[PDB]
Amino acid sequence: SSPSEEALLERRRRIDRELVEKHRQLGQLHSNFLSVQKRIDEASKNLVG
Amino acid sequence: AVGNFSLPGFPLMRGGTRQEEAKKDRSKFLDAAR
Amino acid sequence: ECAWVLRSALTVAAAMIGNRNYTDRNEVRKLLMLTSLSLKPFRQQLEATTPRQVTNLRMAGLLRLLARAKLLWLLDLDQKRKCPTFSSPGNRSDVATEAC
Repeated sequence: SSPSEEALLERRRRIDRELVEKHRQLGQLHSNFLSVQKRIDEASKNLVG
Repeated sequence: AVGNFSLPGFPLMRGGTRQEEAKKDRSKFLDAAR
Repeated sequence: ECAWVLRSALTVAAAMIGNRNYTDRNEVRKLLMLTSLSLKPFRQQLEATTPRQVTNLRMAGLLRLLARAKLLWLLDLDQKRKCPTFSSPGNRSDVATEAC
């Protein structure tokens, strides 16, 4: 219960909350990569059609 | 059009011997969302 | 060795033209798995948005000179059949099929 472990647990809350924010940032950005790519695929089918 | 219409970009997959052995299609539908 | 030189010309000529890898086709299939109402991407793999490139003008001409080198290999030994170790009958069909 020293503030060496209190600042350790403060780093536990800070870094884990930032990594769950970054993991959702990977999720949304990689989703948008598919969002434009399926519009490229639909643009391909529409334009050769 | 009067009534129900679908929108592009919404999750609408499908629903309901050899034709109901295709229960696995729902399985990779839920797998694709995870 | 002339067939090997024209081979190395053919391999680099395709490398200059280049292809796209398409490593994400399974996952665009997973996006169309739930958005589109079609049952098509269920049992079928999602194809390429743009296909592979074309055999070009001189890149096809390099195939023609590879054909001329392999056929001249076939017929120089045919007119020099005095030595029996010149293009055994198994290779007689083999170089003649794949040259032409």
